[PDB]
Amino acid sequence: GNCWLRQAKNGRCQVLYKTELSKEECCSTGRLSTSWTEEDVNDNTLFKWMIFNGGAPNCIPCKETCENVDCGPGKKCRMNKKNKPRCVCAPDCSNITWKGPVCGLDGKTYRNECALLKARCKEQPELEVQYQGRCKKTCRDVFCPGSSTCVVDQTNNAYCVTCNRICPEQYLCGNDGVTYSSACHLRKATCLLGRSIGLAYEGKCIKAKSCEDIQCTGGKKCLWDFKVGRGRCSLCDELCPEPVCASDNATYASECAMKEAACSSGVLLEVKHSGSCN
Amino acid sequence: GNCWLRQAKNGRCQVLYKTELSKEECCSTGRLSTSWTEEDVNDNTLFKWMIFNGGAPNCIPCKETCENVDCGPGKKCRMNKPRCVCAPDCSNITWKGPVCGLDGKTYRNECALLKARCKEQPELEVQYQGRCKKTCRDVFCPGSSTCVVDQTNNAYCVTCNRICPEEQYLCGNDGVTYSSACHLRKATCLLGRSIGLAYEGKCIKAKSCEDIQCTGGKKCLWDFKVGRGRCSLCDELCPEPVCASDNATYASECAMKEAACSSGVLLEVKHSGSC
Amino acid sequence: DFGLDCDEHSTESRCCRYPLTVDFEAFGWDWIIAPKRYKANYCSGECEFVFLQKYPHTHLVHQANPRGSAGPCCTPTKMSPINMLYFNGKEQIIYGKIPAMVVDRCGCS
Amino acid sequence: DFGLDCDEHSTESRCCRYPLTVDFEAFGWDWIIAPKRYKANYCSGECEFVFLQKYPHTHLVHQANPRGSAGPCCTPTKMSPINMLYFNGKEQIIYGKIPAMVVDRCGCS
Repeated sequence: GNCWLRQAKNGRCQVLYKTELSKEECCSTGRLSTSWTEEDVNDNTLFKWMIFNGGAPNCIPCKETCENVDCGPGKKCRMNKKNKPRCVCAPDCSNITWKGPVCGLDGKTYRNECALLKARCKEQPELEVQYQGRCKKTCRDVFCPGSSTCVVDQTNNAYCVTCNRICPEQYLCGNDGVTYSSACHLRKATCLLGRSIGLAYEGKCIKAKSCEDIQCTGGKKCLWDFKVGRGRCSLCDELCPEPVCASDNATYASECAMKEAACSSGVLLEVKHSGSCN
Repeated sequence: GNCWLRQAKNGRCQVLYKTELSKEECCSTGRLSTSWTEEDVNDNTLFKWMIFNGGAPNCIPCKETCENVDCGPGKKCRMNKPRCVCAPDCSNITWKGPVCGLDGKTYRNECALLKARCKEQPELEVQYQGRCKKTCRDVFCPGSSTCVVDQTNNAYCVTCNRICPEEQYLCGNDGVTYSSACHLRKATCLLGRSIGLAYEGKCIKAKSCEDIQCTGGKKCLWDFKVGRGRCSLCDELCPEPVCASDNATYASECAMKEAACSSGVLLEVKHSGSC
Repeated sequence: DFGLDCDEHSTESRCCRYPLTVDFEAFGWDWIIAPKRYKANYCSGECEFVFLQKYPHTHLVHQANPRGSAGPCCTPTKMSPINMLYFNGKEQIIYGKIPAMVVDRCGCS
Repeated sequence: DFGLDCDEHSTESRCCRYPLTVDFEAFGWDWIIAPKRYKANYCSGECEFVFLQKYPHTHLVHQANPRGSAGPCCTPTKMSPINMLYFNGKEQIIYGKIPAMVVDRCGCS
């Protein structure tokens, strides 16, 4: 007969694995879903059923119950609503001393570590606790485990991360007016600060008095920040598809339209708050 | 610089086609969307922009107006940026009214069907003139085609193969013995609707299911309305409610089929929705 | 605008979509009523560097070069169904959409 | 249950998913903050007959055997994103979900 990787929900066999096998051969592993059909048919008949009739008929599952199913590590076999064996997540939560919520790497709060381990197994294989307690806004009173350190992303969410403390021994000017000898160095200092500094422009910082002093490159245009007295080279290449009040105290139809006006005028603009300035 | 298959909606370049070439080279075909970036950069930087920054910046479209664009057969360039729009030649069509497409959908006219073919459905063609119909009544198929209906009573015009190569006997649900699958299909096609396979072998004048020996993991289902049996697979599982011919309500159509399979009694849907 | 289309007269080396008609009679798929033939198309051409790659995973595997990994291959990245009228296993006339019969787009995976 | 998973211990000729960890530091992706490493996996093995094929198109093209048509290849049939924290092109710290970083399933196309 033929050996198939699964019985579909319609009850027929799908995903051909091997031909010319007895049931004993097809079903000789612990793989949950493997199924078998008795009939050996010519190719065209096979295609007929697989493509136009929902799978091969008289599909016989190798595993009728939880007997002999090998779900692998952290999983157990349980019979489902339709009375079929299934591999379900059963993480060992036995040696967990922390009882409260945890903040996953994904930035989401899980009820407890056991729930995070379940989500890891169920959906998100890269899921781990980044710090205990609920996830937080800002780094205030966030104490990162070990020697990891707190930073925030673009939405003020706090993360515990390991900074690349050691750069290999391409100048850049940061928006802080500091010259960095490389990306790595700027990134290192950003990590330690706990928030974005931002790249002002390639090369060494100059004591510009206006945009005329700054020679942008890479198809960038100089935007002048009148609040700090420093310039910045920005791409200005994005296209636009919730009004905002900008730092010029003007209303724009969108953060994207604000950026277009900044770019047009050579004046750096930041969102002050949502909605009309008035 | 780098040559890209398209400019995304965010304005950045995407889908890397070629590296280290000039604008004129990249832009040298009639391809509408092809785009170019000037800066040659190391690999990682390139991946950084493509994956994490919405594509390569300062994307420069090769074609900014319709001049030099090759839209291909059936299409023409038009500003919206320049865009290739479907413009099939309709100036030569005699029929004026609605037509029924092979997809079973009615189109307002043949010209609309032509545009749909160009736009969305390359296999789309007219199967008969006027609106698509239910039942084959008053469906006049063109050429050597004949009308048949599908499982929902929609009419199609098809070409019924009428040539069968004369051990593989079949019994149709009509109580007729056919010499092969090909013959049953031909008769079905000529009838205009499904007859259906009752069982392998020649028809027997069965009085109950005991008179029929099903082959290949099938179970006999007796049709009490006509006094004939059939052999069905009965292997399907159930993962809108119906009123069956036993005048009972079932949670689903295959809940109904499951009950039929268990009892050995053929069941059909009388109508959708509780009895 | 996500892929390349080519004909027999292209000198395109890269992963490209080419035309191909499938004839069911020639194949002996005699349960099919309509259509008799359709445009399936197919993918052919080279995949080097990160050309025509939609997924970042592809090049990452390449860099790592683990045992058994073959270079990226030119393959469908978008398929389409076709409407078909056919006899099913019970010899009933069935109309249905059969998925993934037509390649719309080719890419390096 | 739509695909096969293998490891170093397997003796599987068919198209199968194997483990692979990608380490960004070692790849030169220095703009990534977290995670430093992740399980990307990869696809490897043979595609004969129609084993592990989900699309009818594949074998239709193989039988039509047209010019330039290579055999089907073992390739991802399902991909998953990973959440990342990284520096963008402005050196801002960005959290984002990055599509198609992980192979969930391999099949023959």
